[PDB]
Amino acid sequence: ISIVEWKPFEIIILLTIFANCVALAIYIPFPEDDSNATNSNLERVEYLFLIIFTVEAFLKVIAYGLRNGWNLLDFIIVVVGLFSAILEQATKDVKALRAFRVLRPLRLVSGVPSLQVVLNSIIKAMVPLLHIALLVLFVIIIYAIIGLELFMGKMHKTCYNQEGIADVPAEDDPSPCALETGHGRQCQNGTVCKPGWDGPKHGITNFDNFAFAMLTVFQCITMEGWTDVLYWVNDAVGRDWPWIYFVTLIIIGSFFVLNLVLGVLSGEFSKEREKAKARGDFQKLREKQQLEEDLKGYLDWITQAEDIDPRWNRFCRRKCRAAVKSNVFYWLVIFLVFLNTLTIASEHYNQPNWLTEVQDTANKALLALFTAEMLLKMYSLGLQAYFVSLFNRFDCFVVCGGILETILVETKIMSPLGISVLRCVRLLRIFKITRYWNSLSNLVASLLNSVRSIASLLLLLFLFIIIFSLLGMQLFGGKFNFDEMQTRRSTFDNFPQSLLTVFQILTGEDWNSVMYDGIMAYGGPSFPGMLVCIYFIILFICGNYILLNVFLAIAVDNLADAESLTSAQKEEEEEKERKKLARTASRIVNDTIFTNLILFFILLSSISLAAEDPVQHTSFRNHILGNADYVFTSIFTLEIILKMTAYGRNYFNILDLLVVSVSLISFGIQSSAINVVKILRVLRVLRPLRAINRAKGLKHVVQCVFVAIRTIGNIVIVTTLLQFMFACIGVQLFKGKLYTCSDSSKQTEAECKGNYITYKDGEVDHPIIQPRSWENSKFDFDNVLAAMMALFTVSTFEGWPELLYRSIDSHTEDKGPIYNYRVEISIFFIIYIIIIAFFMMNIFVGFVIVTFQEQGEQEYKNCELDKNQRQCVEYALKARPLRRYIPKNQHQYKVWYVVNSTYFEYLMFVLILLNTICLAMQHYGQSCLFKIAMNILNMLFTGLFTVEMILKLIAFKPKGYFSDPWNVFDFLIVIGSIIDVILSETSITFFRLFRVMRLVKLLSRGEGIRTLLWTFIKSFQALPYVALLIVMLFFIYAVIGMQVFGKIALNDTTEINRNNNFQTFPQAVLLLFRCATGEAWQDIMLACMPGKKCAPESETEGETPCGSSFAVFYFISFYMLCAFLIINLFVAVIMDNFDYLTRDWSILGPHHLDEFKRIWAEYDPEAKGRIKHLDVVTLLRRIQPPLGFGKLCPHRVACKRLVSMNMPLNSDGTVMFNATLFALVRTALRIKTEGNLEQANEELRAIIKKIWKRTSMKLL
Ligand SMILES: CC(C)CCC[C@@H](C)[C@H]1CC[C@H]2[C@@H]3CC=C4C[C@@H](O)CC[C@]4(C)[C@H]3CC[C@]12C
Ligand SMILES: CC(C)CCC[C@@H](C)[C@H]1CC[C@H]2[C@@H]3CC=C4C[C@@H](O)CC[C@]4(C)[C@H]3CC[C@]12C
Ligand SMILES: CC(C)CCC[C@@H](C)[C@H]1CC[C@H]2[C@@H]3CC=C4C[C@@H](O)CC[C@]4(C)[C@H]3CC[C@]12C
Ligand SMILES: CC(C)CCC[C@@H](C)[C@H]1CC[C@H]2[C@@H]3CC=C4C[C@@H](O)CC[C@]4(C)[C@H]3CC[C@]12C
Ligand SMILES: *[C@@H]1O[C@H](CO)[C@@H](O)[C@H](O)[C@H]1NC(C)=O
Ligand SMILES: [Ca+2]
Repeated sequence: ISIVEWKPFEIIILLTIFANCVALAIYIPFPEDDSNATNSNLERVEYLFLIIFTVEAFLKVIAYGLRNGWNLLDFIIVVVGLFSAILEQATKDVKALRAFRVLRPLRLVSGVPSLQVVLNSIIKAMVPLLHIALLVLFVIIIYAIIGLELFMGKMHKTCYNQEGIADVPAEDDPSPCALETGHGRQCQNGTVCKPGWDGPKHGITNFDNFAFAMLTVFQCITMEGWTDVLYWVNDAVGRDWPWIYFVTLIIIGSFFVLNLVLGVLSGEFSKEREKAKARGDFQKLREKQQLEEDLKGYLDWITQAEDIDPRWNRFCRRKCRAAVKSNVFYWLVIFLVFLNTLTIASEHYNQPNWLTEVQDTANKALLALFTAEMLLKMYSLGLQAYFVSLFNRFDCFVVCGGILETILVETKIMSPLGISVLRCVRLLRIFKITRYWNSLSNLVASLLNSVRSIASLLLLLFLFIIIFSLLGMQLFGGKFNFDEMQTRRSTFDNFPQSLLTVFQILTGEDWNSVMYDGIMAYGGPSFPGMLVCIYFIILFICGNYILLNVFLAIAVDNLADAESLTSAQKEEEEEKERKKLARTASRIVNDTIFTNLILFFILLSSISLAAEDPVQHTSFRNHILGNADYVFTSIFTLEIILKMTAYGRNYFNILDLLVVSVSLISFGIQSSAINVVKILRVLRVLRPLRAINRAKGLKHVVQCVFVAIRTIGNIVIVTTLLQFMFACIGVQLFKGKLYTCSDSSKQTEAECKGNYITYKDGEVDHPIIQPRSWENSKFDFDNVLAAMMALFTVSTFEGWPELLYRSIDSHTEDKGPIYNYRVEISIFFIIYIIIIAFFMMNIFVGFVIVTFQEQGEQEYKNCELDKNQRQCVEYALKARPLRRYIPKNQHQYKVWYVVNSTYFEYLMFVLILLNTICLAMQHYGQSCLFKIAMNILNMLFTGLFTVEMILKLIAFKPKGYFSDPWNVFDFLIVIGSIIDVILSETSITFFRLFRVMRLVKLLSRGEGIRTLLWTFIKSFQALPYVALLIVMLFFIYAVIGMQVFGKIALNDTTEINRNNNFQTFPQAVLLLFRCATGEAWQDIMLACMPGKKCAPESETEGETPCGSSFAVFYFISFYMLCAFLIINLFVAVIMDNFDYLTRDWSILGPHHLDEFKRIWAEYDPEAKGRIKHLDVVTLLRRIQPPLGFGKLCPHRVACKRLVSMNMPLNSDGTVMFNATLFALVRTALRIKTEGNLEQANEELRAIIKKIWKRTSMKLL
C-alpha cells in the first residue's frame, strides 16, 4: 500500500478535511440536550469521517510503522474520535471530548506544503519573544502579590438600603462602599454600607487570592477594563493611592512591554530582509519594473507609427493621442471625479427632494461621460495598452460595475451599495503633480508582487479564527442563556455569531465581558468552573501575536522594498540626467545665566496655570494665581523690552510676544468680563510652548517631529481617502435605519409616543412607567460627516460591537430594529477593521520605522569599518583589567569563599522563591492559625536574610559591600522588613512591600533578560526630550480640558463622575491617560457635548449651559496626536538600540569581549596591566573558540600565532590588556599580512574618537 498512499489519495483526504470542516460549522449547539434533524444527520456523517480517517491511519501505520508531529497529531485525533464514538454508543462527560474535533482544520496546514513554511515562519519568530513573556510573567506576579497585600477583601460591601439585606439596592451596577470610619465612597441618603457582598463582577474581579489577583492584573495589563478596577478600588479604600498602583502597572507592563515587543519584532524582520537582500530577491522586483516600463515605452512607440499612412484617421486619431496627454484631458477627468465625489457625498437622511433628483441625474450623466472617457482612451491608444497599467484595469472594472449595478437599483432587484464611490480612487492621481507618487506606486507594486504571501498569511489568520470559533462554539454553545432580562449579543450560539465573538476578542474590545460570561456559564468563581478562562487568555495573547506578526510583517517587509525601489528610480534618474546631459552640456539677550532663569520663570508660570480652580468662579486660590500672573508677565515683558534694544525677529519671538500681548489685552479690557475672557484664557496654554526656543534639544526634538510629519503625508492622506470611501458606502447602508424606540414593540416615530410599562429586573410584579422616546444611535450614518466619526471609533476598537449589533438589526429607513435581520452586514465592519484598523495602521507604524531607519542610518561612517570591527576596535582602545578584592587575612577569606561560591547563590535564590510562595497564599477568609503561621514563617525569612546581609557585609567590607548597587537595594529590603516585624507584633503597609522586591533580583538574571532590559532602559535614558513631548501634550490638553469642560456636573450615571472629571489637574491628566489607553474615550467625548448641567459651585442660565461642541475636535485630535507621539518615542527608543536588536549572536561582539575581562579578573587582582607568562597555555582555551580557539593544546598553529602576533611594545610579561585584546580581536576577525601595522596605526587616528596619545605604548 506504499503505492496507494501516493497520488491523489492525499487530495481525497484533504477534501474530506474540508467536508468535516463544513459539517462542523453547520452543527447548532442547543441548550440542555436539545437538537434537530440536521444535528442528528451530522452525527451520522461523523461516523463516515471517522471511518475514513481510521483507514488512513491503518494504511499509513502498516506502511511506515509517528516521528513527525503532524502524523502524530492525526493519530491522536483518530484515537480520541474512536474513544468518543465508542463511549457515546455505550452511554447512549459523554459529549465533552468532542472538542478534539476542532483540531482537524489544523490538518489543512499540514496537507499543503505551501502553508507549513508560513506557519514555521510565524512560529519561529516567537522564540525571541520568550524573553519578554518571562518579564510580563514576573511583572504580573509581583503586581498580583502587591494587590494581594493592598486590596485583599476590601471589595465585599455595598449599600444595602435600610430595611435589612434585601438585594444590593443600587441599579444593576452596585459599587463598593466604605464604613463611616472609612475613606472610601460613602452610601447615599437612604442607604447603609453593610458587608456580605459577592463582588464587583459576581466575585470574579477582586484581589482575594493569587488566582483572582493574578487575573485582574493581567486584565489590567491588556488595557481593557482597568479603569473599572481602579474606580472600584477607589470606592473601596479611597482616592489617594490606587493610581500609583494602576498607572505604574499600565506604564510598566502595557506600554514598556509593547515597546519591547515592537523592538524585538522589527529587529528580527530587519535581520531577515538583510539575509534576503544578501541572497537576492529585490533584483527580481527591480528588473521586473523596468521591464514593463519599456513595455509601456517602446510598445507605445510602435503604436504611434500605426497611423502613419503613406482610412482617414490621421485627421482625428493624431489629435486624440495629443488630447489625452495634453494636460487638458487629465484635468477635465479630475474635475469630473471631484463632481462625482461631491454628488455622492451629499446624500444625507431626509434630504430635499430636489437633491435626490439632481444627484441621480448626475450619477447617470457622469457615468455616461466616464464611459465615453473609457471608449476614447481604449481605441485611440490600443486595446491591449489599456490593460498594461493598473489604474486602467481598475477604471475598467469600476465603470463596468457601475453600468451593471445601476440597473439592479433602477428596477428594484437590488438595494444600493455605493458602487461608484470608487472613482475617488482616482483622485489619487493628483499626486502625479507631487513627488509623492513614485513612492506610493512602488508600495502598491510590492503589495501586488507579494500577493501570494499576503493571501497565505491571511489564510492562516482565518484558520486560527475558524479553529477558535469552533472550540468556543463547543465550549460555550447554548450556555450563555441566563435568566437575566438581557439577552447577550456576543455569544457562541451560531457559526457566524461565534466568528463575530472571536473577532471581537481578537480586536480586544470587551473581551473581559465575554470571559466573565464564559466563567459564569460554567458555574461561577470556583476552582473547577473558573478554569475556563485559559481559553480567553490564550486566544487573546495568541491572536494579538498573530495579528501583529501577519500585518507588521507585511507592512515593514513591503515598505522596505518600496523605499528601495524609490531609491533605485531616484539614482537612475540622476545618472541619466547627469551622463545624458554630459555629452551635450560639454544687551543681555545673549547671556547664559539669564536665559536659564527666564526658562525657570517660564516653567513656573505654567504651574500657576495648572493650579487654578475650574469650577469656583471666585475662590482664594484663584486670586493669588490671578495676582501672581502680574509679576510673571512683567518679567516676560522686561525680557521682551530688553530684546528690542538688541535687534529689530524670528518665528519664535512671534509666539513670545503673542503670549505677552494676549495677557496684556486680557488685563486691557477688564470691563467686558463675560465675553472674550473664556475665549482668551484658552490661548494661555501656549505659555509652556515658549521653552521650545530656549531649551535646545527640545528645539531639536520638535524639528524632528515636524520633519517626520511631512513624510507620512502619503499614509495620512490615503487612509483619509479610504475612510471617506468607507463612510460614503456606510451612508448608503445605514442612513435613517439606526433608530430605536424605548418600547421595543413600536417601530415608527408616529407609533412611539406616550408612556409604556417597564419591569425592573424582569420581575412581572414590579411595573414601572417610563416615557416612550424615539432615539438614534450614539454614532449614526445619516451624513457623510457622521459616518467618518462613527468609523473612527470603530477603527479605535472602542464601542464597535455596539455599533455592529445595532447595524445588524437595522432593516428599513424610518423603522425600528429587528433581531438579527442582516447578520451578513457584519462583513462591512470586518472589512473596514481589516483594511483600516489592521492594515493601514500597521503600514503607518512600519513607515515610521523605515523612515527613521533611513533618516538616522544613511550617514553611518562611509570609511570601511564593518559593523562589528568598529566596536571591537573601540573597546580595544578603551579597556582595562578588573578588580577582585581578594580578602587578605584569611580569617575573612573563608567567609568570602563561602559567600562567593556558586552554591550560596542557589541557596539564596531558593530562599527568595520560597518567600514569594509564602507571600502568594495569603487568601481572604484565612483562619487565625494561618495568619499566625504566616507571621512566624516570615520571621525566619527575615532572619536568614539579615544574617546573609551581615555575612556578606563582613566578607566584602562595608566599602566593597555597599559599592555594588545590588546590596544597597537588598539593604533597604532587609531593613524595611526588620522594622516591619517589630511594628507587626504590636500601622503602615509600605514596609510589607519590600519583601516582594526580592523577586526583582531573580528577575534580573540570565544573559537575555538582563541585557535586553538594560539596553532598553539605557536607550530610554539617552532620549529624555522625546518623552518630554508627551508630557507637554498632556499638560496642554489637560489645561484646555480644565478651562472648557471643567465645570460639568458630576453625575455618577454619566462618564463625568467623581472618578472621571476635569475639576483638577491630576484628574484631567488621569482622564487624558484613560483616553490615551483607549477606555471608552468616545463616551467621555459624548458626555462633554453641549447641553449638560453645570455645577453647584460654578454658579438661572442653568437651563444647560455646559458642554461644548469643541469636544469632538478635542478628543479626536488628542487621540491622534497621543498615538503619533507614543509611536514616535517608541521607534526612537527602538532604533537607539538597533545594534542590539540585530546583534547576530553567532559572531564576535561585546558579549564575549566583556567575558574576557572577567576571565582575566582572577589572574590579575588589580587593574595594573602586568601579565603572567604562564597564561599562554590556558588563556584562550579557558572560554571558547568564538573568542579564541577550541581548547586545543598549546602546541598548535593557534598557539603559535598567539605569540607570533607581536605584543605591542612591552617587555616580558608586561603587555597591557588593551594590546593583547586588540591582537586577539584582530586575529579573530579581519586578519592581515605583515607590513600593514602602520596602515592600522594611521587608520586608528583618522575616523575613531580621539586616542589622547594613550596608544603611544601600543604602536608596534
Ligand atoms: C470632496 C469631499 C472631500 C468634500 C465634500 C463636502 C460636501 C459634499 C459634504 C461634506 C459635509 C456635508 C454636510 C454635512 C452635514 C450636513 C447637515 C445636514 O443638513 C445634512 C446635509 C449636510 C449639509 C451635508 C451636505 C454635504 C456636505 C456639505
Ligand atoms: C487549548 C485551550 C485554548 C483550551 C483549554 C481547555 C481545557 C484545558 C480546560 C478549559 C475549560 C475547562 C473546563 C472548565 C469547567 C469545567 C466544568 C467542571 O465540570 C470541571 C471541569 C471542566 C469541564 C473544565 C475542564 C478543563 C477545561 C476543558
Ligand atoms: C515638568 C512639569 C511641566 C510637569 C507638571 C508639573 C505641574 C504642572 C503639576 C504636577 C503636580 C501638580 C499639582 C498636583 C496637586 C495639586 C493639588 C490640587 O488641589 C491643586 C493643583 C495641584 C497643586 C497641582 C498643580 C500643578 C502640578 C504642580
Ligand atoms: C506561587 C505559587 C505557590 C502559586 C500559589 C497557588 C496556591 C498556593 C494558592 C492560589 C489559589 C489559592 C486558593 C484560592 C481560594 C481559596 C478559597 C479560600 O476560602 C480558602 C483558600 C483557598 C483554597 C486558596 C488557598 C491558596 C491557593 C491554593
Ligand atoms: C445626571 O445629572 C444630574 C445628577 O442628578 C441629574 O440631572 C440626572 O440624574 C442626570 N442628568 C440627566 C439629564 O438625566
Ligand atoms: Ca475598550
